[PDB]
Amino acid sequence: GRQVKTETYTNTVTNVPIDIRYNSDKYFISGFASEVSVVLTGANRLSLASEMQESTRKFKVTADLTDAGVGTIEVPLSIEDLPNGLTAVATPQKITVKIGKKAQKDKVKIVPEIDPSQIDSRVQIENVMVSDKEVSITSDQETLDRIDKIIAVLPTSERITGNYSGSVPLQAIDRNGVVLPAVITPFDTIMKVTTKPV
Amino acid sequence: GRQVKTETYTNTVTNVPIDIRYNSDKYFISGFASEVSVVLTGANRLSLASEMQESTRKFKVTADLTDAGVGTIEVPLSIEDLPNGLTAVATPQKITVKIGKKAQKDKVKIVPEIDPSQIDSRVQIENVMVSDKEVSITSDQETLDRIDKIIAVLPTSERITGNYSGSVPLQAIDRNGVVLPAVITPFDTIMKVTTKPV
Repeated sequence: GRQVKTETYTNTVTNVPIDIRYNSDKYFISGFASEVSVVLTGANRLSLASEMQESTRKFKVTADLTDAGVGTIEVPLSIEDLPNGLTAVATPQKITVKIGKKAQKDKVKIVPEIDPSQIDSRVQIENVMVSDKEVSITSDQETLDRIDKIIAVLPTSERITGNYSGSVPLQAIDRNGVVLPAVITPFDTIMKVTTKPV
Repeated sequence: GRQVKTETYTNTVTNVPIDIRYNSDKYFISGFASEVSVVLTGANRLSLASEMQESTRKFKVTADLTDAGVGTIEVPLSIEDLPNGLTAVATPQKITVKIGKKAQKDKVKIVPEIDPSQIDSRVQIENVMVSDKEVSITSDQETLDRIDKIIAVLPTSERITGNYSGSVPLQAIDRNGVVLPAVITPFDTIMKVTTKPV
């Protein structure tokens, strides 16, 4: 007759990527978290389980930027192809996007970076070679102007115990050393470290 | 008998989101482009067309961070559930991820930001109110320490022509005014602008 309490099940699906629609050849976007969490609710545990599993997942979280122009804006996320009998709420419901005009610039100032913790105590570095001498950077004009140096930083997991040769990622930083939102081509380079034993 | 030139078709699928697997409750990740492009190649134009269309797309680009620990690392992307008779190459093939320990901090220093271009010439701002007085920030400990102020920036598309009331996104910036990779809760706030006509 009145309002009765009923039994339903819930699950928060983590690592849900957003399918953002925009002209990636005219605009460059940044300033949002790549993945979200989706709170699913339903009485059917089986559909809830299959929708939680990436393999048998049918729902998708989308965002449309076609209407918007340049500048920073917040857009609402949409849940598409969600099976019937289920309720879905994205965490967060809206994302903040910085839409800027896609601009590119080439840089030759490629600096290798190695943390003294990665260098062994009984090893002394002689020379550091970087295979790529020129790189292309894609970003908005605002952050592109703020690029000071391109760095070929050694992965945190790697250690210099002697002569090293391996692929190191390339990052675009400003005068203060802040990693700027930019796409570098090539995305990595081969770093060769020559060492002398103390 | 020898090497003969054969006719095949190609299409670069843009706005392809990456399905990154990682413990989002223990680690915080940043420093990569949310979406990639996938170069598809095949003789069957029909399968190529349906795989280009988001609605009937079966392939997915994935990345696994479970093996890796803290620190910056580059991981290879994988193309899963790609239909037979097709070749797929992600652009870029590898992404650079900064894996840090998930840390949170609450801030009360919420500053509203309005660009003088958004303010009308015949209008003068009297008072600016922000509905939220306390916000929670989620990020790595490194960038969390670098947070100076939380800003309630007015969207670029919006204009102050009189008394305004609307949702404005919240951003975490450092002493130099750089938007830092962090998740703010609430993600936005209601900004109320009181105005006097010159």
